[PDB]
Amino acid sequence: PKEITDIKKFMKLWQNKKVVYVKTNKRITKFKLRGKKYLYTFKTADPKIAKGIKDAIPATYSKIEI
Amino acid sequence: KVNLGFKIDCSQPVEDKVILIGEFAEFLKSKIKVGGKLGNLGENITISNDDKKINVQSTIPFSKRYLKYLTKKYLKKQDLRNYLYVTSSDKNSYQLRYFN
Amino acid sequence: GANKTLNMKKRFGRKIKQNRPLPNWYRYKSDTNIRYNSKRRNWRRTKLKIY
Amino acid sequence: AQRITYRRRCSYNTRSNKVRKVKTPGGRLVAQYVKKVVNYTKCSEAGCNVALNGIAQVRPAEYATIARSAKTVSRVYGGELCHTCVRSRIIRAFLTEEVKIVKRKMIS
RNA sequence: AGCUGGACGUGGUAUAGAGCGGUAACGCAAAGAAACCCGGAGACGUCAGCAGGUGUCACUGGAAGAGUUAUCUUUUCUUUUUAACAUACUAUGGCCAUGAAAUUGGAUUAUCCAGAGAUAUCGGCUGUAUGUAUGGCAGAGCAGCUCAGAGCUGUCAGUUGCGCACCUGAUGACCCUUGAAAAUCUGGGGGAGACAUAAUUUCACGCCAGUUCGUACCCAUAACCGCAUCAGGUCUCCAAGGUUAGCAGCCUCUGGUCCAUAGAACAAUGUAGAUAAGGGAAGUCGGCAAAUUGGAUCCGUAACUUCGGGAUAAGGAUUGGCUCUGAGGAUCUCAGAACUGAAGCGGACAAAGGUAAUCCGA
RNA sequence: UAGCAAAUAUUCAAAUGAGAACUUUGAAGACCGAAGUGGAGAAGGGUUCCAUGAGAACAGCAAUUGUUCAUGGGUUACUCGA
Ligand SMILES: [Mg+2]
Ligand SMILES: [Mg+2]
Ligand SMILES: [Mg+2]
Ligand SMILES: [Mg+2]
Ligand SMILES: [Mg+2]
Ligand SMILES: [Mg+2]
Ligand SMILES: [Mg+2]
Ligand SMILES: [Mg+2]
Ligand SMILES: [Mg+2]
Ligand SMILES: [Mg+2]
Ligand SMILES: [Mg+2]
Ligand SMILES: [Mg+2]
Ligand SMILES: [Mg+2]
Ligand SMILES: [Mg+2]
Ligand SMILES: [Mg+2]
Ligand SMILES: [Mg+2]
Ligand SMILES: [Mg+2]
Ligand SMILES: [Mg+2]
Ligand SMILES: [Mg+2]
Ligand SMILES: [Mg+2]
Ligand SMILES: [Mg+2]
Ligand SMILES: [Mg+2]
Ligand SMILES: [Mg+2]
Ligand SMILES: [Mg+2]
Ligand SMILES: [Mg+2]
Ligand SMILES: [Mg+2]
Ligand SMILES: [Mg+2]
Ligand SMILES: [Mg+2]
Ligand SMILES: [Mg+2]
Ligand SMILES: [Mg+2]
Ligand SMILES: [Mg+2]
Ligand SMILES: [Mg+2]
Ligand SMILES: [Mg+2]
Ligand SMILES: [Zn+2]
Repeated sequence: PKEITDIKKFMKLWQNKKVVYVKTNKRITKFKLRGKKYLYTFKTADPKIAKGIKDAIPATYSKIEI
Repeated sequence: KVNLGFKIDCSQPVEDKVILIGEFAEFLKSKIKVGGKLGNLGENITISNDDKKINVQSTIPFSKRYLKYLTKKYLKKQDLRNYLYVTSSDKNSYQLRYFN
Repeated sequence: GANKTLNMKKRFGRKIKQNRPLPNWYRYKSDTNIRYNSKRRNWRRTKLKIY
Repeated sequence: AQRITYRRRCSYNTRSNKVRKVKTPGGRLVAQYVKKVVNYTKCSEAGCNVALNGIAQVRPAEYATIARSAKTVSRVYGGELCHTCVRSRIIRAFLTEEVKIVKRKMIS
């Protein structure tokens, strides 16, 4: 499992059978890409990055929420 | 220093005339200990009664743990314990209940 | 113990099968004297040779 | 107090058989098999025995897994020698040839 | 999640010969190659102490549950967890600069190091995690509370230990002892060959595979060997609290167990266990057996001797409880005084009886 | 008849059964006391493991119980070992 700090690489990865898993925690939110040998997590604190990334969900990738 | 408060929900027993808010109140005032004192309720600590509930407010650090303790002792004195149990209703409140 | 040869496994299996009782319907044949299987064996009282 | 169980069918305590106690998300204390430590890489020259810098100390296998960096250094003998030995080598070679030529001209 | 072997795909390194940075240690996803020759790891004794980490144990505030409640107890117990693996940082040592040290310094508990360059610099590089943070991860696990399979709440924040078991790190001591090898992974020196529409390259991400055999269960006061369900014998790992020098004994928690044919009487004789007034080996081949002694602290300690020893020699005292006082340290030991008991107090447990000669064998 | 006496220990109620000091649940009292009567292995054993059922025999008293009898069922690996 790898995690990503900078949204850019994350977006290069979800731009590269693709599905995206978003999960809510009290203080934080996480976005999760499945790829052959790695599970990519992306965490953010503030709601701005949050909504912005929710926007970022493309038609190619389907969004699952737990 | 902090503002703390805790709510003991005495609702059920009052209705059947088992608990008397009045006496539970006195009891609590008696058994509450500051720095080893049974009586110095010194102003930092405050107790209120309602028909269904009791409220404890304090500037001085306190834990509802203590409230549960005292309550239990009360219940054992009133021999109610095979009937009533105290439980945690909310973070800040402890409710009384009958089982069966 | 745990560790075994094939040979072993197979031999043990063999003796395990051979250790069944005479099938209750064989005693009803016309030409047989056999009431029971005389060759049955109990692990505790008699030991096999496997090394 | 939690007690453990070997997981390997080797109950004897051998340098290769070592175990470490790990605490799981389950709340269990589980034996996990710990690997063996290896000796750091030393310069290969005679009597030298210096610990090489900038090379990874890794169990022999993992050496196929690492990046070129850890396998090496940038000197003339990067992997095999330390600087001191390199230096002394250079110097010695140069000066020795000098004496060689000198003997040559003194012969001719 | 990782590994090895395949085989191409897409990106990217490098070159008209073959990365770039730093004075230097060295650095950075990648940066051409055969024979050939050399390496590193694998690859190693015993013991002694030091340092760190893991697990465990202890303690602190918060929350949920449970035990106690005539009296006392802001109480007593319980849960409060984090896998391999990914990235970044720190980690007992070693190096590189700069500069050289005598009124020699530095440094460890111990050694030990220095002009063959010590100490020291807002210096720098590097090596090892059973470390930290995040990912994994909470969605799992755990603890509570509801509803009639669905649901809700909390799983938080600290401190210390010559404590203990293991591991690691840096050392030290020892030998008329000096403590495997190979497979395997990898590095260096060398530059013969190969190649323009080309050639070759320890970068990423993607595609494919991993066969055969062993995996039950006992490992013992009932699954083994002792003709047996035999008081014998049979190689290992994990280990909690209290007392304590202690992994001893004694008592406990986790987990396990009450299985050893039973009932009643209570004579002799017996097997095992204890105690005997006065004397004290008179018993007996013989002090056989029993008894005495026993810890720790303080006193005191001969002849003899191979000067190491003898040596707990011999011997003499003290030991509880309670209330105070002083001293040793970081950003748990030691000593004093007073009071109080049927003068008891290593209260169980644990735990030498001495001395003087003779003979052997060092 | 000798004898069934080592390894501290059992007791109460219910249930099941023709039958219970010896089986199962619960309630008490004790033991091993993490150098274990605990949790797992190697050697050795080879199905003794699991479930259901049970007449005799065996489990040196007993048994409704079993390491016993009968019937069925259990041992999955690129990373553990060979
Ligand atoms: Mg995978
Ligand atoms: Mg309840
Ligand atoms: Mg075998
Ligand atoms: Mg036998
Ligand atoms: Mg035999
Ligand atoms: Mg591959
Ligand atoms: Mg050594
Ligand atoms: Mg607490
Ligand atoms: Mg350093
Ligand atoms: Mg949850
Ligand atoms: Mg230590
Ligand atoms: Mg050991
Ligand atoms: Mg040596
Ligand atoms: Mg080369
Ligand atoms: Mg035996
Ligand atoms: Mg009797
Ligand atoms: Mg006498
Ligand atoms: Mg006398
Ligand atoms: Mg006398
Ligand atoms: Mg004697
Ligand atoms: Mg002396
Ligand atoms: Mg003395
Ligand atoms: Mg003497
Ligand atoms: Mg005294
Ligand atoms: Mg004193
Ligand atoms: Mg006195
Ligand atoms: Mg005494
Ligand atoms: Mg004597
Ligand atoms: Mg002798
Ligand atoms: Mg007898
Ligand atoms: Mg037993
Ligand atoms: Mg056992
Ligand atoms: Mg077992
Ligand atoms: Zn060297």
